[PDB]
Amino acid sequence: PVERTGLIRGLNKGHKTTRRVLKERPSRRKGAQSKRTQFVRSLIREVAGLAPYERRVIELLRNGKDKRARKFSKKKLGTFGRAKRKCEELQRIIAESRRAH
Amino acid sequence: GALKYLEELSKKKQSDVVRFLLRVRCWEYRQLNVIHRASRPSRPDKARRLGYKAKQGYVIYRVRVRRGGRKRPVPKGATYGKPTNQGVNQLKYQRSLRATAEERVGRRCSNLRVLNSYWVNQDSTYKYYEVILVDPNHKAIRRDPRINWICNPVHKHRECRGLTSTGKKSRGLNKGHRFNKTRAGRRKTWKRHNTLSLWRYR
Amino acid sequence: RRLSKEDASRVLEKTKKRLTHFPQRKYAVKA
Amino acid sequence: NNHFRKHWQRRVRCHFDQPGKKVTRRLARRAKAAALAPRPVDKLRPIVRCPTVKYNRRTRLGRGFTLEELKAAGIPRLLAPTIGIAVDHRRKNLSEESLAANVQRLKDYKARLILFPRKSNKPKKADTPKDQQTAETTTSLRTSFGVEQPLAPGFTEISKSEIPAGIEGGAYRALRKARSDARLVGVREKRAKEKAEAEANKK
Amino acid sequence: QEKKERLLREATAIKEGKKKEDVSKKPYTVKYGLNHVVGLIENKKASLVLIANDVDPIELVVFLPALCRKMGIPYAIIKGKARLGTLVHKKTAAVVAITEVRSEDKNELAKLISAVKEGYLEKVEDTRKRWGGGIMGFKAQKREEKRKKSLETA
RNA sequence: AAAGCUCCUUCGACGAGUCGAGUAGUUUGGGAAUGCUGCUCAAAAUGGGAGGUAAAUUUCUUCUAAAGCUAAAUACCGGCCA
RNA sequence: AGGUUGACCUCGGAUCAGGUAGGAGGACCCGCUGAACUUAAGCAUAUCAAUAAGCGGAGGAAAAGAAACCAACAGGGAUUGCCCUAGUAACGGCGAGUGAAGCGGCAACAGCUCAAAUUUGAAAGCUGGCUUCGGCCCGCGUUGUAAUUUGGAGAGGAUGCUUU
Repeated sequence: PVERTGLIRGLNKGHKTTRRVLKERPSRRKGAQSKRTQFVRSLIREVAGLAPYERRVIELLRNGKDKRARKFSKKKLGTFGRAKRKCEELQRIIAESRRAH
Repeated sequence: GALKYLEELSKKKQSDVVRFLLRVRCWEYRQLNVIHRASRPSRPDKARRLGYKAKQGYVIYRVRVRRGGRKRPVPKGATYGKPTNQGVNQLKYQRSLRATAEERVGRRCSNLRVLNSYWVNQDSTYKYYEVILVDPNHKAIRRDPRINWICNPVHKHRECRGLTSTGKKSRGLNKGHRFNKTRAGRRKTWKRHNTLSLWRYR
Repeated sequence: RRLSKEDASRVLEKTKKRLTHFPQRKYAVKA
Repeated sequence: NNHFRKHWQRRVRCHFDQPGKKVTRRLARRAKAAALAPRPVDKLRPIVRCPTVKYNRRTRLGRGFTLEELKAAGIPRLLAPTIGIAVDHRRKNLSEESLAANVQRLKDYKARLILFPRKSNKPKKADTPKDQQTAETTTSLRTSFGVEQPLAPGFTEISKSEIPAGIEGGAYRALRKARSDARLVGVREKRAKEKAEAEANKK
Repeated sequence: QEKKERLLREATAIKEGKKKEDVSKKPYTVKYGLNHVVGLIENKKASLVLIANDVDPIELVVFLPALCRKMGIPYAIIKGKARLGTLVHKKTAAVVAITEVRSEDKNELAKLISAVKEGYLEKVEDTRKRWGGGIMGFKAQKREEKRKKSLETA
């Protein structure tokens, strides 16, 4: 951590203390991938396949219409960030299928 | 074990296998009675994470409720007061259909306690729920410290007072700035804010 | 209809272990 | 500005029971002290610094000691609430000074603690011996372990040869420069990035 | 009764100051229970898996052929959760697994595994990927046959 | 037999028609920033929520929802005793 | 004997064995539903009021509660209540009006249980019946009942002392 300047205003303001490095709390591990969860999600994806909107986005990405895919994914899911993450995941699925075939 | 796989598969509700199972089970539950007893949970992982155990004293009841909005039972569907700029087709019930289902199952089995409930199916007319109930008079329940809190008389009809999960959601019992009006109880908070307090040495 | 005293006083094994090894101690603090 | 347009007479709370409630509270405190004797009536609390820029000049009592403070004091987290120490698992030690202060607080409390054995006929080596069990005790940890110095001292004296030179240009100019730099941190970064890109393009 | 007798023998051995493993040998039993068998398949301890064909809800065992195919475990779908319950002293059993057998039955286990591999899995290798159902009723089938005959005649 | 303390390569499962989005009604000081419910869409894995002005990009800070229990300080035009 | 004999699953019957709910009370408490008089010159936003009436459900308290919190600090640390914040931030036809929260002082303080893991060298768990009170049976349950773990961590190792 950067040492504070000792002033009331400006960049890095505030009273100077000796900041410590904390061992990370186990409640902050949420979101990390684990081997069992990765394995189970991969098997369930193989068993269950895709949603119809996911098939539509995959077809748009295969046709190369990336702006169409992002707009349709935003309409289907709700938010721009979720649409972007879904488009990246489906592009990874398409790339894996292409490298398999 | 298998319940991790069941949770991951229950996430994929638009897949072919889950859609087929939902279709056939929706037909079967529509053929059955509006409230009826289920021999075992149809979603065992969901029931287990909501608190069901395969123990003498836990029962599962399935219930369907008519979905949509709420109608005010005025004659001819029209009010005789000041104009409202809306129709009775657009009134909204402040509790959930899940809560209505839990109330009706509790009235069907008034000797039991409603623990929780979960969605299982829906169509255009109905939403379908499964309610977990506990027998407070069964001694297998009464000897178990994880569950025998429900045998106390303060937990009579939690679904009627909004003490289940859907009731807590509807009452808005969460911490922070978005739930200022409701987190301690809305009417209680209103009474506290509208009480005139007069001290002796004022 | 009240729970019997034995059923009301039943505890889990983890709680029993914690109470066995770390109960509420008698103590005093000097001034 | 009179908010009397609701049915206010239904919700008037008078306080004629103020001395009676004080008497009831004192009776409850006496009963709790008699039930808890010879332990103190309250738990040991840490020293914390109040948040916000308005109140960070002052220290007060916190909820409970941290797990790091208990570990550095050598008190296990299961033993701590059974000998009159409050534990707070949410609070962290972002800086060394508060950690050191609360660790010293725990060590002073541990040095002043008298621990009676669970069985009188079979004492253990962690227990206080019977010859040392008799001493003049305290029953208010909020009093004997309060906040001794809640604010900084408002007045000290130094020699005239130890007067600091001060910040160059003056404190007012230093404050103005700090505010200006904070307001222009992004513009200067963008200008430097554009200049570096132009230098890379036309090197 | 067998467990009670074994515990009596172990208690006598403890009384005379011997370990329970001195009078108790290593057991070889059919492994059962869905979570237990799933963990055995995931750790590749199971040598053969038998899955009941009539599990309701079917989601409990719907992923199990894919799990066994991913972990390389020989499996077979078999008729009767009640039939497996007769094996494991229960009313029903969703799945059973053989991990290890005795040395006098190792050859029989290998022969059964090879027979399963050659006579069930290779025979259902192509039919397991096909869609099921889609069968018409008797009267609809007769109506469609009559319609096709009329279309062919005219 | 159970339990506590110290260290560590490693591992470290964490709640789905739910969150969220749109729309409608209602509600709120939160008629740009509130909550609840109905309908439609419908997630993710350092992910997700929040950070009271809409959005894209890059950071940061805080927690860890969708399961559950718990005394006291608080209320009391009902009942009982004073 | 196999056109038999059974094992399960689902669904029923019984004045079967043992249990449980209803109604009263409702001052206070948890929800649902829900006005108008009034105040705005009148008056469909608004105000009265998220009130009265109506409906459901509890207890000696109820509810809330151990952060998907507040913050932006040198950081606080479950919930409740008083004082203050504060008639402030903010909302509001044609304006009458409405209106919180964080911090801070105090009263009182208390913390925890599950699901997601294979006991797998042994369902170690439990209702009921009969008991000579030693137990023995009918069963529930592997589509999971005990032990273990709950993020503050934990699991696996290592290590040497303490604990009941």
